[PDB]
Amino acid sequence: SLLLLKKKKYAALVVEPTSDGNYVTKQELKGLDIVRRDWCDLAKDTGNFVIGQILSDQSRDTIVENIQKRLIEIGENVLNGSVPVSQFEINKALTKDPQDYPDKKSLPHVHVALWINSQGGRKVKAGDTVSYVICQDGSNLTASQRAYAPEQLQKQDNLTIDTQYYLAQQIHPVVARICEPIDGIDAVLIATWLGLDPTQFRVHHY
Amino acid sequence: YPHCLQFYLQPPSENISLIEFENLAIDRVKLLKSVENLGVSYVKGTEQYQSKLESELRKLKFSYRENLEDEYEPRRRDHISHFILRLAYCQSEELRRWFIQQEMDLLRFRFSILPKDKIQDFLKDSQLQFEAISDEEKTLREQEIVASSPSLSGLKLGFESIYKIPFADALDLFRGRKVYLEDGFAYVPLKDIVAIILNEFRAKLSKALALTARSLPAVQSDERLQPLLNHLSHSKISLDQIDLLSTKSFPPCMRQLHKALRENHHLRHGGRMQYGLFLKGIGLTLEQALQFWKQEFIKGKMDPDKFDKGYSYNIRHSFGKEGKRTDYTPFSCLKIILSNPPSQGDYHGCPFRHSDPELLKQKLQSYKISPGGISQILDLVKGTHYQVACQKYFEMIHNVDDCGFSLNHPNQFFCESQRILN
Amino acid sequence: QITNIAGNIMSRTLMGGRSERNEFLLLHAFYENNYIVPDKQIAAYAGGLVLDPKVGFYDKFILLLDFNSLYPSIIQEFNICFTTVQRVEQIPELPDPSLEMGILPREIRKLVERRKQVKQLMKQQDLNPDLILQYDIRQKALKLTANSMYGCLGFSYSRFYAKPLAAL
DNA sequence: ATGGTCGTGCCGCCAATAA
Ligand SMILES: Nc1ncnc2c1ncn2[C@H]1C[C@H](O)[C@@H](COP(=O)(O)OP(=O)(O)OP(=O)(O)O)O1
Ligand code: SF4
Ligand SMILES: [Mg+2]
Ligand SMILES: [Mg+2]
Repeated sequence: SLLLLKKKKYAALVVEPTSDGNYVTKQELKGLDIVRRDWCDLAKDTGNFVIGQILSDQSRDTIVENIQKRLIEIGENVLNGSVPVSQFEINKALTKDPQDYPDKKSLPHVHVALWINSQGGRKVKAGDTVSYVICQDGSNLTASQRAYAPEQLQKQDNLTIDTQYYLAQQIHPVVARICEPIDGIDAVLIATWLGLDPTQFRVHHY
Repeated sequence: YPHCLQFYLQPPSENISLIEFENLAIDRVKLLKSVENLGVSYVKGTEQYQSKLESELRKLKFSYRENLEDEYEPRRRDHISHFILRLAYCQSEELRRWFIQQEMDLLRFRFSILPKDKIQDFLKDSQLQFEAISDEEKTLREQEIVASSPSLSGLKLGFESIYKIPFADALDLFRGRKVYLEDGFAYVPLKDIVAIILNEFRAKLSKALALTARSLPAVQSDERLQPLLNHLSHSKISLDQIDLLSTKSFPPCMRQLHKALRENHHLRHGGRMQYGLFLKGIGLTLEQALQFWKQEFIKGKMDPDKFDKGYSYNIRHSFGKEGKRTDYTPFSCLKIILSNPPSQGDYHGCPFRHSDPELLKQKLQSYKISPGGISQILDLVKGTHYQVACQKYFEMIHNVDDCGFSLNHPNQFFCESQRILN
Repeated sequence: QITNIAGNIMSRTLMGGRSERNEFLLLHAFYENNYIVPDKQIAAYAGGLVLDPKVGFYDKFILLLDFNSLYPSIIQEFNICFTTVQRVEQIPELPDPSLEMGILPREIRKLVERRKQVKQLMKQQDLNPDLILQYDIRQKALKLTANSMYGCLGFSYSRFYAKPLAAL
């Protein structure tokens, strides 16, 4: 069974024979958002669950109900706060030295890189990776200007995890892009299931 | 049964006519809007506030003081009204807080008017499990309670009753060492019980609102309820007459664009550019243009942050305040006719050209155009003579034999129309 | 093994980089055949073709056919080499088939054969789980070494820069 | 210091010509 999304983007089950005409199946991915390092582990796990459900041998009716239930559970758990902090991390690699970036203000990872260079010990250079998490500061700036280090959250008090960003820009796009070729699921339905406001994504006509 | 204040649970099961369905929603909206005015213009303790709010509650047939038995009708009215209004104000997060704040204020008012002695039964009628203490018990613990009292001045233990509550429900109080705790039971004055009642009501109200929003797509399937769920937040040169100009001076294209903006609360890019440049042409400045666009987009149930970071840049650039700082001329009618043909979901373009006669006929009809003029305009359109047809439209809607000018620009249309109208 | 294949200094191998190994390999190849090499220095062409997909979900069986060592096979097949192909964005013409094999395909054949040798050992039954991963890493490294010989033909700072060969 | 092709998320910028 194969789900082909776009160019260089497909998930599939590979048939591995064992003996006497018996064969097992192994899940493989190529190009999806689940294999990249610039997405949170939460979105990758939810997308992996959705891929596993879609490619199964069950009827098309049951998979939609299972996805709905699991998405509702994720929506409740994210606001409840039962998911550990380590699953909210986004990892990005640096190409040039942190001091050399002219657009330092608008990029989160370089903003964290200058901090970790300026106060910490080991200095991050070109080729190294930086982990950042988007949190609530209360200064009313944009999301890309509110990046903080993983150790900057458990030490200070005024910062808290921004659930809106991770629930409307991290989880929703992945599951919306995955379920595009399948019917019965749409962006507004996922928005309602996750507990978001449908007004932003598509809606419009009354 | 105490129909003068009620925690809203157990949704009803009666059936009603649709006219009453809309009337209840509009009456509840009116009352809840006036609560805003009363709470803003006055302060929470004046007699005038109480008098005005109770007079308005009397006006709209809503429940108040319990001393006159069978007001079953106001009870039913309020019970249905709250649940019918729950569906509308649960969509956007800017409306849920607005609903909760004013409903809590209304419940505070309704609580303050209970006479003195029907409060006890009510507390049991809302699943709260509270208790009172007799006079001998009050005298036994008088010194202990007055010592445990908050910064409330005086040792005089007045006639205000002292209530007995499970300790876990008084978290906001015993945390600050402001009450008396004995055998796992907290003793509170009557003044502070309002805070805990409202705080416990708020959580249940928010939970009910959330659980209704996610199971609300199933209710949109009904075609008779669409207007209600989407139009309860609907509704030299100034802002408060543009609509009138839409009927009077605008050409059919720009009138169509204004109607689209009024109805759908959104527009595509071509219509945005065209209408914005024309609206600059008539004489608006930057401040009221931003006011107009943001007011027309907030009614689309989007918060101001999205508008500010999405469309404000383009709106400002249209007037020439960013970039090369170049001020633009409104689109000439030729480019409206020939450039950027419209598609599905778009309302821009010239109606006399892009719209088929099978639609242009009723487009003229809806604008009180005479059938002879309709036939003449259709004949002109069939002959690919658009500008003279638009001129004939101007003459017919202006009741003149000849306009006296050659039309090539909608701003010229508007200026010529205003020359004679004003 | 990589240093014994390319012939460079072992210390330079551990610092990474793929241009230096190819430079020394081609230098040895050309010096062995009595040549003169260019002196040291003191997108740009059409690439692969990707077909238009048919987006959606498929329940039935799908075959996938793949070519083994495509670009080295092309080089060996059409005798693509410095000596055999004329040059000066234009695609040169294929050379005459009568001429003997050039320097480049003979050297890339050895890398292909080494990879095929490693895969045969990988085919064996009842192998230790760590040994199979070590062999996989070895064959991946050899494949990258073989496929970097084509890439070095389009590097503007390489000692053997030749755009038309990669274009062809 | 190997080549090219493909998609996803942030920003700023532009069209226009009556009277
Ligand atoms: N890292 C790379 N550098 C340069 N060229 C590459 C690279 N990866 C792939 N190519 C080019 C050259 C290859 O002939 C072609 C196809 O590569 P690929 O499908 O991965 O394997 P391959 O066709 O060489 O055979 P194999 O399946 O035996 O590994 O793409
Ligand atoms: S002729 Fe010009 S002004 Fe008249 S309706 Fe068409 S586009 Fe508008
Ligand atoms: Mg847009
Ligand atoms: Mg291959």
